[PDB]
Amino acid sequence: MSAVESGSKVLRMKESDAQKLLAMRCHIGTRNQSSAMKKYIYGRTAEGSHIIDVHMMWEKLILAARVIAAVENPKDVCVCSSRLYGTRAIYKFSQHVGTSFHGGRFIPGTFTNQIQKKFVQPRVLVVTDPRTDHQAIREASLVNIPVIALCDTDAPLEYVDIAIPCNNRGIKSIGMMYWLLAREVLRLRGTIVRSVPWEEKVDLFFYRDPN
Amino acid sequence: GTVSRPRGMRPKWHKKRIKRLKLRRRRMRQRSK
Amino acid sequence: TMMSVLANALRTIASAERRGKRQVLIRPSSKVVVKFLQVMQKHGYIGEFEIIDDHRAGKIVVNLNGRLNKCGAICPRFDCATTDYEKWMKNILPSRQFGFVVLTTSLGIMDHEEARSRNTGGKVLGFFY
Amino acid sequence: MTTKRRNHGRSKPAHSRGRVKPIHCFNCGRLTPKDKAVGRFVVRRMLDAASARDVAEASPVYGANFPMPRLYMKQRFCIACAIHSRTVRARPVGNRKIRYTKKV
Amino acid sequence: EWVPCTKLGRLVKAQKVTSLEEIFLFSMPIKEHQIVDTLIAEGQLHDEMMKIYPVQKATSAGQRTRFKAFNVVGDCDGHIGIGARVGKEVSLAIRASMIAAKLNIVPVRRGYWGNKIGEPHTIPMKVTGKCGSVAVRLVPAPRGTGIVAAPVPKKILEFAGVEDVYTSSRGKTRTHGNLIMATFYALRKTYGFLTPDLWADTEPSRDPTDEHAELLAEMTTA
Amino acid sequence: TIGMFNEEGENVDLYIPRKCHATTTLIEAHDHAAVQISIANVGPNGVINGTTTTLCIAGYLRSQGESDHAINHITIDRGIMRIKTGKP
Amino acid sequence: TKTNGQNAARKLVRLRCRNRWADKGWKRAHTFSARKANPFGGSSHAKGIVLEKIGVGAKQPNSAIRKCVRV
Amino acid sequence: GFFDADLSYPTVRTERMKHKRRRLVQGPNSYFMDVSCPRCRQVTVVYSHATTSVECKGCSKKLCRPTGGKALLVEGCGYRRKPDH
Amino acid sequence: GKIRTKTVKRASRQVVEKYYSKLNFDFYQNKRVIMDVTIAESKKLKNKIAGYTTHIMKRLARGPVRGISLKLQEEERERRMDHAPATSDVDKVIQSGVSVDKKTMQMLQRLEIGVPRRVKRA
RNA sequence: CACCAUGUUCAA
RNA sequence: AGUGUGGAGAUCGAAGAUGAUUAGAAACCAUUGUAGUCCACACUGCAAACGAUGACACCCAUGAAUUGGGGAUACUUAGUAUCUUUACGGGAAUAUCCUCAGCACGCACGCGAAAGCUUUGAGGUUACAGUCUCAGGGGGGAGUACG
Ligand SMILES: [K+]
Ligand SMILES: [K+]
Ligand SMILES: [K+]
Ligand SMILES: [K+]
Ligand SMILES: [K+]
Ligand SMILES: [K+]
Ligand SMILES: [Mg+2]
Ligand SMILES: [Mg+2]
Ligand SMILES: [Mg+2]
Ligand SMILES: [Mg+2]
Ligand SMILES: [Mg+2]
Ligand SMILES: [Mg+2]
Ligand SMILES: [Mg+2]
Ligand SMILES: [Mg+2]
Ligand SMILES: [Mg+2]
Ligand code: NA
Ligand code: NA
Ligand code: NA
Ligand code: NA
Ligand code: NA
Ligand code: NA
Ligand code: NA
Repeated sequence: MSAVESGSKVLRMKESDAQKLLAMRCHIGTRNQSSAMKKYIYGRTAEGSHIIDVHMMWEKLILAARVIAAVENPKDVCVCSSRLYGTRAIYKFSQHVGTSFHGGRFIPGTFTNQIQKKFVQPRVLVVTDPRTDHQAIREASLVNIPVIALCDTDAPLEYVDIAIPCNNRGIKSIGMMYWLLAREVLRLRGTIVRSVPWEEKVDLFFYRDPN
Repeated sequence: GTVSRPRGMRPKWHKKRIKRLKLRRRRMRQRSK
Repeated sequence: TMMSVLANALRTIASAERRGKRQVLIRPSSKVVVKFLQVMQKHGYIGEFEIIDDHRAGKIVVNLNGRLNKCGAICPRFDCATTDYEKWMKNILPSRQFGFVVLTTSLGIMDHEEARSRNTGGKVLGFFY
Repeated sequence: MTTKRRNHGRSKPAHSRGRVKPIHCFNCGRLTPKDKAVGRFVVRRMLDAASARDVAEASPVYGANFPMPRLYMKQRFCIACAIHSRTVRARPVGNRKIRYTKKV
Repeated sequence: EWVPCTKLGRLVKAQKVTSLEEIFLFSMPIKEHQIVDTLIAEGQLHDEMMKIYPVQKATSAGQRTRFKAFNVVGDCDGHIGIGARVGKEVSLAIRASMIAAKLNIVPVRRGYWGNKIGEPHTIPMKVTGKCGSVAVRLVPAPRGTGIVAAPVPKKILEFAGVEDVYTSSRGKTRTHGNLIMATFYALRKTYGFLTPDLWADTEPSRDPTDEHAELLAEMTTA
Repeated sequence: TIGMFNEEGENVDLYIPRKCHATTTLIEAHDHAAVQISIANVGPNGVINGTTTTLCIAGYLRSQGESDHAINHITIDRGIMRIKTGKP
Repeated sequence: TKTNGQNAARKLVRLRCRNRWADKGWKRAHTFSARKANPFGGSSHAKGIVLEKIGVGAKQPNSAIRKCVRV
Repeated sequence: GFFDADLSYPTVRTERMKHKRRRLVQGPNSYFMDVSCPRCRQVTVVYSHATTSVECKGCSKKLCRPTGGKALLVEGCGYRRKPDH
Repeated sequence: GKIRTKTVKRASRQVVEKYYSKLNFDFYQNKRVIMDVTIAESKKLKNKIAGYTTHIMKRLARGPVRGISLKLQEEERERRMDHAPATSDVDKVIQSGVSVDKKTMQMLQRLEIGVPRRVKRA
């Protein structure tokens, strides 16, 4: 969603943004293609791994950021994760953006069981993988909740509305996509300026062994 | 048990019993003719 | 084999509308097919459509909006009088407020509302709503 | 009554072929179609571990360098004979669909 | 005596949502039956017990008998609600099914047969609704026709607010559990049919839980 | 201008349902899968303004798995997403 | 499934003619085997002379004797 | 976001994949070549999918071999694809 | 059969959460602590709770135990994860040179921004 | 893989 | 399977014989064994002759495969290798992509009383109409009686 009414190129991907994506291997697929995600794939490497279009990745990333930045009251944007590789990422993302999050097993009925005493009614749902976060997506389909999902090459896109084509498997790749998303949401507000680079480090978004 | 309730003997054996009945009826008409 | 070309065309358009498609390819095409499509177009039920010439029975690509619920062909043609217009809206049309019965008449292919105003009967071609 | 298997118990689709010649069951000799029968290819040792050790100890030719021969049989079973011998068991309705393409 | 457990219920109690049409417009589920109590004027909402019948589960010692109750709710002005519940007691099943009836409240579109004179009297188009094998088809009828329907569909069509209709039924209509829901499904279809009247583009609206987001945060906070 | 009207001009309709922005499908009151996504409008600088642009998607489109493709089509149509990169 | 031709009325007439005989009510009203077997001869009532009195044991699960006569 | 397919104006990639009859407009799959006699250097026009063994008019030499698909040209010959139109 | 029922296990998990500092690795001193920090009609259950609290403590000394939440341990371990390296990891990869495959460089060349400066083929 | 047949009529 | 006439007759084996089992048991089990089983010519036309699913035509979402033939190595065009190789050999098989035809598997609508079906419909049907044809009308009597 880099295109704006004035025609300005402010939200377009710069050279610094592309370098961060390439270093963390956020453009690497899973060698297993999907019909819903076929468009986002630029091509296939010699070893079979699929390559994600970086223009299409950035267009979808800004679209999700503009949707998250359009929520006047945060904490009703839920960032869910089940892989445990995005548990520190969604925790750090919620620290800066100010959203709700839930790592680990999604307790069924969290969005539908109204007497649960742990019952929440978010407006936007953000998940790290449609396959592993299928429980959260299934409940959102019963309570009118749009879904923003970090989707790989083989992701199923049922009940997900904004799919970010990304590498949601590696520790470093997940941290960057949540770092880039958090940075852009803050930039879309008045929190930080576009010219000065963000002081917060992507290393705080990486997953660490409990040992 | 592959079939449902027959409500009778086995249909194959009822068909054979009918088969033999027709044989003896056509032999009784032959001797009168 | 294929016996009715209009029946095949209207089943293809109706199927595409149920599936939410924005376009549909029709093969083959005839004068009756194009005249029928133009009647739906003049009432806003379909968008622009384009006829491709292949030196054979042509093909049509129809741009579909979401306004068409169902179109279909009535077989056989079932000749209709001016007094039978009410009986055909009662049978095949969802309401007396919307939807059209297309007939072929001596004055051309037209909907039942136009044919009734022209005071002409004809043979029932199909419907759309 | 109701169709238990889309397979119908045999490896014969509707328009694949008409007739498959039957085989004699390994155990009782019942004539069952070759695609329907429960086929197992077994490779059996001629002697068990203790018996092989005693025979290989007395064998000039057999030992660690040269292995003992095995028995290779393709066994095809009637459905009744395969269930009774427990080479195959009844399964839950959900578990009925799972197939193994290689010996495990 | 009512403590809302949902954002919609909190808005309804705070008089920020004042009509069922805001809920209907934004497709929000109703999880509390007290939302319908507030948003329907006093005396407008009527209830009626459609069907009660026992259902049995065979057990090791005899059998277990429970009761399934069908309730119809409606203001006779375009709102209908059908809810079925099972209880160990007839009275318990009856109370639970009144709650379920309010929770399943839907809007009904009423139109005209011929001239658009006065208030709408009939459904706008032919609609069918299927439950099990039972399908109920409602056909628009001229003024003064009345509800030409079986006594079970007729009661539901009276609560929905339609005056004239032609009704046909097929399947095992003596299965009144399916016949009650088939009539209800046909009335729900009235607002899903795209008529040339609704072809125009409508401007976007703000979700009630979006517009009053800052109010709803402070309710949970304090 | 939208809805069922009288001969006296009164609007007969109880309410006017939302229409899906990809299939022109009336969104029913009891589907509970239809969503409404508001995209923030961004000024000449990176900061957004108070205005937003909202899309309505019917719940059947999301169950098919085609709501992601539909939003791609709409946001490109409204000039929000760029269909391809420019010349280097 | 059935025929739908414009000039296929002869086939549709024979179809109904042949298949009406499968209706037990229709076949009974259009054949004379029911009237020839009916003692009343197609009439509502008929007079008679009593021969003897008989008691019929009612079918299960009922257990009674129904008074009857041969006429 | 990518480009949505157009039914009346298919892209090069999708039209190239299609079968010649399944194409949007029917068309041939064959062509003609200018093949020269290996021992004559005399040019004859040879059909790409020729099923009859084409001979050099002067040489009387087999210039192609029948196949289930495209014709197999003789060794030592030179060919150029003639323009279709 | 000597399984601790859920009443004993829940109560012994509550005691460890509330009096972790006072507890120990021995049954007899822990049982003394359980005696005054608990109200129960039965001495046997207090004995079974003291046995399982000691089992929890021996489990806690080896590593974290599910169902036990100690705020002092959580905050101290959280501060450890909050520490960041002197230089960012993504930077170190860029200064060391980002290597891409053949297909990735073709896409980069087609980009409007071109290939980034510190990007090379593999 | 020895042999293992049967249960009066209605109604709880 | 059965019939007729010629062969053939190893195995198996209706009928039959003998031995077991059994309360009984020319039943299951055992040993045999006639007609058959096999062939030529001529009859018969009775199958759970089944996908319990008539034929022709159109549309129809996804992933991994498989058999035969080919082609290549709302964007103006997007690679790739391996093994054998003095004569049914300018070879054979592989790999990748596409394509037509065939048998299918795990399957998005939709349908269905359900089980389930789903480009292989049982879908596109009360929003009922592409064409043709066969059959059914509660269970029996009965596919019986008569001709
Ligand atoms: K099945
Ligand atoms: K075949
Ligand atoms: K067969
Ligand atoms: K007895
Ligand atoms: K023998
Ligand atoms: K006969
Ligand atoms: Mg059984
Ligand atoms: Mg069974
Ligand atoms: Mg049966
Ligand atoms: Mg013979
Ligand atoms: Mg024997
Ligand atoms: Mg037959
Ligand atoms: Mg049949
Ligand atoms: Mg019909
Ligand atoms: Mg009958
Ligand atoms: Na089998
Ligand atoms: Na009685
Ligand atoms: Na009796
Ligand atoms: Na009795
Ligand atoms: Na016995
Ligand atoms: Na079969
Ligand atoms: Na083949």
